[PDB]
Amino acid sequence: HMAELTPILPFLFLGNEQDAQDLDTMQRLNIGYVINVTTHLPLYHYEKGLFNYKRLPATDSNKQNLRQYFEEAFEFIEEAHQCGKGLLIHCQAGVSRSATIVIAYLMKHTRMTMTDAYKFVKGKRPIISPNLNFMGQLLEFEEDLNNGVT
Ligand SMILES: CC(C)(C)C(=O)CSc1ncc2c(n1)-c1cccnc1CC2
Repeated sequence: HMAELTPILPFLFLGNEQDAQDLDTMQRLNIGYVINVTTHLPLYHYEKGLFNYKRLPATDSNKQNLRQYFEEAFEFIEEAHQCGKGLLIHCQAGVSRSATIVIAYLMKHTRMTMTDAYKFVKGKRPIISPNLNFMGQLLEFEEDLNNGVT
């Protein structure tokens, strides 16, 4: 597999589970942190002691709450940021879970509207599968940011 570790920001990369298995590319991009946004995929390289792994144990379903993990993900992204290392956030094909988290990060920490952040991510990673539940959670999150509640 030819991994596509999509650079959203200089240190923030988006990919699927085949991308997350490409050890050589991950090391070449100075990635030091991995967020696995799934309940069931391996921490593929855990036993090599190369990356700081975090699991956000979410399914790609119409009932899954991802909003509950946003702040945890943001803190870990800021750790990689301040450490000068890259972070890969991934789930499965179509990246619905990991792209939602990236979009939320852009909204809160780079002052983007939800629509602009979605279009920004889709401009770099053209295939993003729909999850209407996650769309609604981004919309509630946008409303909360605009009301100063988060
Ligand atoms: C939530 C997630 C990122 C997994 C997706 O569902 C991607 S697919 C898709 N399809 C149609 C729309 C949107 N996303 C969408 C998302 C955010 C803001 N505005 C839109 C406009 C309609």
